[PDB]
Amino acid sequence: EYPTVSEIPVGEVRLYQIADGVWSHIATQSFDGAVYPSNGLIVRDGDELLLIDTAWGAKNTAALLAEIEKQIGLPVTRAVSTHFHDDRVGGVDVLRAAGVATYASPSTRRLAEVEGNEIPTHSLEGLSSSGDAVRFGPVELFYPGAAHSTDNLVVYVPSASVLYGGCAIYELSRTSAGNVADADLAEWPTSIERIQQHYPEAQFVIPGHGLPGGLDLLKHTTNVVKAHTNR
Ligand SMILES: O=C(Cc1ccsc1)N[C@@H](c1ccccc1O)P(=O)(O)O
Ligand SMILES: [Zn+2]
Ligand SMILES: [Zn+2]
Ligand SMILES: [Zn+2]
Repeated sequence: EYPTVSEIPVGEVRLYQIADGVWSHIATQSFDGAVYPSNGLIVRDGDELLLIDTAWGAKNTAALLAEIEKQIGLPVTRAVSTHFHDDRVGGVDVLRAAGVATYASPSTRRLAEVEGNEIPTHSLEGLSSSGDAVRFGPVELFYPGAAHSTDNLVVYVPSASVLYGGCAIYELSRTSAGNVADADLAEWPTSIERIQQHYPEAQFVIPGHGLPGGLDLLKHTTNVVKAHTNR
């Protein structure tokens, strides 16, 4: 049901309806001779859409916008990037050129600039301290603390009980740590516990890569991170 790498030729984007007015977007990138899927989120707000994360690159993000227009037909008016790496901000320039207002926390914007990555236009206030939450249209944005990266945000859709964890939450099939070059391994389990504490009612949990599940993805991610810590 949920699409995988083999259903998505590189350059294409699939959409998957999770609930009324909530979709994930799924795209792929080739890297070091392997192919990786990547998820973002789309949330309806009246007659407009809020986009969470690019589709990992200019080409994929252009295709994302075309697929949204084909299948949903509502304008993407705002986008939020959940951390500074290329799989979340690569494509921001395409969004900006298409008239989408792009957003990230000020920490994300600064780290993106340092990395030479694309930089969302607007700065999201009120997310600088672990445990901070703000409403942004139809979602709540939450800063759980440092995890996969120091700036990583998660997104909750209260109407649908959908929790999008981005790259701070691993799919179940991933049992080894990913790229953790910018991670806070020491704080990551604590940050995951803040997510559990704030969204214990979540029914659908979307990882940054791979298959959705339930809140079981949180403790799974903690297990993987702790195993890596003790490597
Ligand atoms: O977006 C990036 C820029 C990046 C950083 C170091 S190499 C490439 N990497 C993502 C990624 C996904 C699939 C496999 C490897 C990856 O590192 P990420 O670690 O954010 O989830
Ligand atoms: Zn990352
Ligand atoms: Zn603006
Ligand atoms: Zn990622």
